[PDB]
Amino acid sequence: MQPSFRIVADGTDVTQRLNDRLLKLTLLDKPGMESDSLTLRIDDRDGQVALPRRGAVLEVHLGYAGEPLMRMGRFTVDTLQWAGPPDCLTVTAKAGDMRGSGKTIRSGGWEGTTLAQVCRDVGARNGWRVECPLQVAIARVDQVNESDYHFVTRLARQYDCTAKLAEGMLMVLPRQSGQSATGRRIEPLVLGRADVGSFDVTFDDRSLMRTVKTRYQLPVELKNPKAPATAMGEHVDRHLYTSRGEAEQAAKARLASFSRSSASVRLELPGRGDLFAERSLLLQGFKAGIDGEFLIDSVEHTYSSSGWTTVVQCNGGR
Amino acid sequence: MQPSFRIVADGTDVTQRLNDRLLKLTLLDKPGMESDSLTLRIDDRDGQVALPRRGAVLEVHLGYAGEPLMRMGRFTVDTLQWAGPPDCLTVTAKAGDMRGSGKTIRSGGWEGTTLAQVCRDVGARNGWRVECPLQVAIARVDQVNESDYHFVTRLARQYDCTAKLAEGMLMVLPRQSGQSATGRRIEPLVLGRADVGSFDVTFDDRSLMRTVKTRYQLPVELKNPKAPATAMGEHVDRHLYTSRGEAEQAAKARLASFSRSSASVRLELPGRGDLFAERSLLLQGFKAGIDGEFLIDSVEHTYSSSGWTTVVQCNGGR
Amino acid sequence: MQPSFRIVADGTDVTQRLNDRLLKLTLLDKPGMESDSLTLRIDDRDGQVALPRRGAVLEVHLGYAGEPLMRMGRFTVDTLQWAGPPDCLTVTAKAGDMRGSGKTIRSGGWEGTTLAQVCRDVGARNGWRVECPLQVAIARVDQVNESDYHFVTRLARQYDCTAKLAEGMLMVLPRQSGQSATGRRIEPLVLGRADVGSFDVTFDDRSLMRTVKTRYQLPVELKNPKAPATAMGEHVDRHLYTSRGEAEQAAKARLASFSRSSASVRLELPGRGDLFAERSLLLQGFKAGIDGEFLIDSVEHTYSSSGWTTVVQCNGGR
Repeated sequence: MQPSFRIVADGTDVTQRLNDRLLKLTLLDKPGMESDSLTLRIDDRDGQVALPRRGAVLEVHLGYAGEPLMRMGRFTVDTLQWAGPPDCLTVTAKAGDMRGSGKTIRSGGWEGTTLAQVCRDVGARNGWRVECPLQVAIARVDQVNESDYHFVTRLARQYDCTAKLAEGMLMVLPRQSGQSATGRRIEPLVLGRADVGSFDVTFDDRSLMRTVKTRYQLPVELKNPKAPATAMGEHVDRHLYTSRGEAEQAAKARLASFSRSSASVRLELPGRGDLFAERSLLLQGFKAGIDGEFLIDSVEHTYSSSGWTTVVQCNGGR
Repeated sequence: MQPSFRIVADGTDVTQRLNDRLLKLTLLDKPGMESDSLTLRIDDRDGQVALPRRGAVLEVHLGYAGEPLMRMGRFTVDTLQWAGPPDCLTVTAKAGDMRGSGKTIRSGGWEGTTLAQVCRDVGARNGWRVECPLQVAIARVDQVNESDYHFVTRLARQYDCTAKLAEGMLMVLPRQSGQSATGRRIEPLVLGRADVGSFDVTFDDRSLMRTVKTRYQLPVELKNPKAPATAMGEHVDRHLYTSRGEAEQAAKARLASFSRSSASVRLELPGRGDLFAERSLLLQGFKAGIDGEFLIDSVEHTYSSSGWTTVVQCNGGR
Repeated sequence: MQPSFRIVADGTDVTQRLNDRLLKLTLLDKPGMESDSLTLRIDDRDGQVALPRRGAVLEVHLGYAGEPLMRMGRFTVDTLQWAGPPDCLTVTAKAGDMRGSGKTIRSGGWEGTTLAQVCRDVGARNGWRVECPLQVAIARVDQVNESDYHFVTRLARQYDCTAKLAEGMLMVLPRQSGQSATGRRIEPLVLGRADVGSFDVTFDDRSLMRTVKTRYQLPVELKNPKAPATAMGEHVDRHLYTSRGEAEQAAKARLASFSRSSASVRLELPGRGDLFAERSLLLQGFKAGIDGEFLIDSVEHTYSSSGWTTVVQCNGGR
């Protein structure tokens, strides 16, 4: 049991003095509303570590000494702090390598003959946009007049692409891939009582759907699902906004976002590195209404003076 | 001095093992924005308490052993949690018995010949709506074109019925009764120094009205009160939204909601159970500008390993 | 080293018993969104200090005993609290003397021939408005149709005058003067390592502009700056709202509000009283990318049982 780390800087970030002078770490794997985020805390002997390149690519490997290190991601430095008497730092770093916190704010609008989530990310984001090679494997028949009027281009994925017209979208910024949820890639795990430090296995019935109904064009109708993984309920009818042709099948989007809050674990673990936001967990060795699949929201790998606390949050993956 | 409790489950919630395995409690009596809320914390001897019926009616009685227990309310379980090493629970439960967190989201719109707060709750909520037998004793002449366009039916009480067109409304979800404030029922009390644990007797002059002026139909006028329980002020003119015929007398609504923040106590007590959100307090035994009536906002009855902390918050009841 | 204080009440607030019975203090010097704020904490020997005049003018002097006291400001009491067993108070007080938390809510609209920030504060706020003698030294050619439709008159400075059409505005409520930033008055200082208790020297690249582009009238164009004190960037294009003639030069407003978050120190000091929101700091004796000018956001002078903690926050003053 001995954690180690390899911070590949690919240049003159610091002259590999980060191996000597770390104090803590955090990580994330967030599909929702944010990217990943390194944190560093670096000593000073009255000034030894210069302010690094704000926009330097960092490659991070974690794991134990005497074991092969896991793929952890690649990062680019955005924000920097300092401290008082101990002279700390917080060299934080976000996901995208070729584009970090710059050159992503070129927006526009699309025409009617644009197949959505093909002509939005595969066919539109390759012409020097937010993050180029990310793709969506949804290729449904979409010939609706659709455009971003004026949205921030990382909120333009949210107001029209990957939250409202999601139908389960991930928009995970690292590794340049925004997929859907419910397990596009075959990765199971097994957890028990003899692995886990703590829990928060919550449940909500404020956010139970029983039906999901949407809105259509004015010349206004609705198409609904009738079993949101529950048979104990009869009727719930909720509406937020209108639509033209997008919510003809995007009632499946609200099947997720209310039932993702229906069951949510938050369990702490010592260091594995076998934990990502696209993998499902089989929480074995628990009580009656807990055992089952859970899609992992976020994994928070940390160093400290204590070790690893890889906090894993999840949603109800049915 | 010995607190006791009777949790009547009226079914197979748990087989009365809750009498053996509690750890804490909370309660509320909230007129504003929420219902009441039980909390429970229940042991596990590596799994003894199964996950209860999410929607089981619970009747709660509190008080001391050797005294008659007080009416505390009836509750239906919505949310459930867990914990780490000690294996806790939070079996929380909201107000309404026949309708808890389900089957309340059927909305609609009304016509012009609808007397407001009679044809809204007495004459509209009896046809299988949010919570059926709750009534409003305001029967004023209201022949205005009024309708909910699309509101959540518990926010439809707030955006159009019991906050904007309130004139003092309570909308207290337990016991199926949403009344007005300023004491429709004759219940006084007396408190002193020898009863109370702590205080927070706040005051605000950021939210002092001196007049209250509203808006009318376009073919726009205003009718105002000139003494919001103060004579030290001269002029304050505030407007938020327009109205058709509702704010002809709903300038009395803003007389409350700014002067409810004018004086607000928050005093802790040991266990009584004689404290509800509809009762006025006479805080005797205090300083000069404190003694007087106070309508109770919320009462928070708790168990612990310490005992009772019945936190009582109030507003300025003039 | 002995802090002293002179609370000039100019009347029968308390009979100078505040010199005997204080416990703590806070102050502010906030240009943004708030005024200054005293706090007091006053003992009770079961009731000795009556509730003071809510609207009594207080003059505050601070500094050390044996030194001339500094100008700290004048204040008017608004909010009051109490406490539990120790019987505290929080006699808080805001900036304006002639107008505190009252008689400031008279609004209106202006015509086309109104030179902005002359006919808005110098030529409009002298007719019994929010705070009378405050002035703006910006006298640019503004013949645009401009009016407040219905804004709160302290938000009417924010939605149209000193945040959106700011171009660096301060709107500092004490001493009746709302100026622009970037040092209209010649006041430098020098700080080092041997003066300062702690730090938070943050940086942000989420809020870096590279260009700043605005919007115009419909018969829509843009005029932009191309160097927001950076040469490491190439293109950032951000838009929020349209304009008629105001954002012809108000692209300089967004040059500040994004680069004010680009560098932000927050350093604690023992008591000086030589620190105001309009003064620039020269943080000497530090590392490479820290040394330079910093416009002070806010100074927080406090008493305690420990002494002074004059927390000084700043922005990047280029």
